[PDB]
Amino acid sequence: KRFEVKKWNAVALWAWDIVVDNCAICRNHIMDLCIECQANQASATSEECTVAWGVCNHAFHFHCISRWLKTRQVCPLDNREWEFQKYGH
Amino acid sequence: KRFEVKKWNAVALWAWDIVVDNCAICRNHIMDLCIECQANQASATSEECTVAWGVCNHAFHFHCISRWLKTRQVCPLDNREWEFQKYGH
Amino acid sequence: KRFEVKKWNAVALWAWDIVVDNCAICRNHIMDLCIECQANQASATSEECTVAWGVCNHAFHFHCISRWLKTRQVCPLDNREWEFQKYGH
Amino acid sequence: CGCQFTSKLEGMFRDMSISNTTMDEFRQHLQATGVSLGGVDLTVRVLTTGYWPTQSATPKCNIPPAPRHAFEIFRRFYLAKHSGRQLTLQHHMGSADLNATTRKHILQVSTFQMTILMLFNNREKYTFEE
Amino acid sequence: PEYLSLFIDDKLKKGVKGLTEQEVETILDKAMVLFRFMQEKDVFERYYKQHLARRLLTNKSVSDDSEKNMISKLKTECGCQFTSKLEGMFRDMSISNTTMDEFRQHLQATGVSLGGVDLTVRVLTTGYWPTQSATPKCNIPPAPRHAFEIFRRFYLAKHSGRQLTLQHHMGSADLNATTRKHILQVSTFQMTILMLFNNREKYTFEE
Amino acid sequence: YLAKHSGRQLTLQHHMGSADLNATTRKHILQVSTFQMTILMLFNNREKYTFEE
Ligand SMILES: [Zn+2]
Ligand SMILES: [Zn+2]
Ligand SMILES: [Zn+2]
Ligand SMILES: [Zn+2]
Ligand SMILES: [Zn+2]
Ligand SMILES: [Zn+2]
Ligand SMILES: [Zn+2]
Ligand SMILES: [Zn+2]
Ligand SMILES: [Zn+2]
Repeated sequence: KRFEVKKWNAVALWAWDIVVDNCAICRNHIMDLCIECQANQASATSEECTVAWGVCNHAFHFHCISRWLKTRQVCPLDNREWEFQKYGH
Repeated sequence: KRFEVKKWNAVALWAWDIVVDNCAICRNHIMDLCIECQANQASATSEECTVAWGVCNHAFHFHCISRWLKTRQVCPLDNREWEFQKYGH
Repeated sequence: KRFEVKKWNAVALWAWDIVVDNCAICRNHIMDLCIECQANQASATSEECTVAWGVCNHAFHFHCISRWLKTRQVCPLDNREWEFQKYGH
Repeated sequence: CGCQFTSKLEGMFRDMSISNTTMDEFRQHLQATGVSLGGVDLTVRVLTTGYWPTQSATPKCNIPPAPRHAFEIFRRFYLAKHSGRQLTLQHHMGSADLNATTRKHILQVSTFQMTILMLFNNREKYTFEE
Repeated sequence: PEYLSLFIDDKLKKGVKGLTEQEVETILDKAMVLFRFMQEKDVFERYYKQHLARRLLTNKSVSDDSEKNMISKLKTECGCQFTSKLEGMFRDMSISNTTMDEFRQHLQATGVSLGGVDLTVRVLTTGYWPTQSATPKCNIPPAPRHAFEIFRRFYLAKHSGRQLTLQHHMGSADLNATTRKHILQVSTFQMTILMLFNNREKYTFEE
Repeated sequence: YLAKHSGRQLTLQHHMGSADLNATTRKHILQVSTFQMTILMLFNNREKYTFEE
């Protein structure tokens, strides 16, 4: 051949157990509202309900994980302490 | 085809760090005497020096590992306590 | 053929991450002075700044690695402790 | 007996336990990736040399195309799983289920007739020399 | 703050600017003093993190020591709000190089395809690095594609607990061309077009 | 090495090592210390050479 690839320096991304099909807290979906929002428009003003990402790469609704901060907050999908590393999918 | 294999029930064997090329204690070989035997015939009467196998699947000469039992015996290739599970290669 | 090679007993040399194009400490080059020498003649008296080689086969300027011996000296390109095995390229 | 050889007996029982855990481990490994298609149904086992008397684990023989790719997949996946295990190939242990085909009756080979039957599948009318 | 971040990136990547570490410490102190009388720290931190991503996902060996000085100055200036996440993505880069060593050991044990030779693959987390746009779904050149397959398989068999995603907007490669054999460089953007050219030349935009 | 130990790069040299050249009335094996291998290979490719060749 005329051009042959010798080295490749790709970067791989990964997530723990985000479950796109279902919030592990609310069991609706990774998107499309939560159990305590229901109607998408209602009185939301651009739907403040977003997706919360922690240092443990686990994804839930920001509303879903905000209700669990009051009591024990141990990211119930693992033993890591839940943080807030990214907002929005 | 006339005959197609559906299931296979093989058994896999494995060893930790036996190093066939060298006793990790004596650095001569897994076989062929040790540092304190040297000549194969000498006065050995069928060469009592054999290969000692432990529960940690590590292999040395029986003479090699017998000298280490006096002091700390922690199978210096790992943290497991050395045992005597098999004699002879 | 009349002469055919049967055995070959070559010896292979290798280096870890010397980076000929750049000192990993100073980022100028493997040769051609360092950050704290600049002018080649100045007042150098044959340019005492040479290339230092360690047991970890990593190459920097002798001046580059001498400034790192004061603090932690762990050969920051790996975990091996830096030594002085060769002077001069 | 006491505590002379009973401990090693329960140790090889624990080896069987480790073997079955490794079974489902490789099952999930093939379910996720498993490039080798010959891994339709794998029932591989993992044992230690010290416990079981498998010192004669060096019959060096060929392996049939589909289960041979099964063994390739096994080796690769298991080595990624735990770099540090000298995977040695052997034939004097285990079994298999050969699906033959008027109905489809499944035979059984104890890893001794697999190579001969695979050679017959590749080409019939063989003999001792072949 | 964006221009300040660009200036600090230029001073931290280009070693020519500020040779001896003496004038480097003074210039860093002056830069942090100037940043002291500055508001809107959020955009400054965001752009500094973006510059970190740019400088750590490219050719390394930029300083391998000044990073400690930068994080120490950030600790004494910002505090413990975003510096912890900075050192966390640094630990991610350590995790990246450890997983690169893991893939090298996997190619050493197996390496079915020749595409998996010196695979400089890297592993990062979604939360730390701003890689939320990790879904360019594009074809991969045969050998690199097989290499990626092998790497995925190995990593999974190892910690089975991560959903590896494919992307193209990051990394680089070294294309060995061939009168001498000069090796080119593609930043994972021209690999597909060049592979298509290798498969068949005389292509256009439609192809 | 590129596939396995990719943490280093090798360099080629000739001033070290040896070799066993199988010549061929019997088949006597010669010995070259990686210095005469190139000249003998050129002779094998084409005999009747000189210093210029
Ligand atoms: Zn939810
Ligand atoms: Zn909500
Ligand atoms: Zn978590
Ligand atoms: Zn020994
Ligand atoms: Zn002995
Ligand atoms: Zn051991
Ligand atoms: Zn330097
Ligand atoms: Zn100097
Ligand atoms: Zn080093």
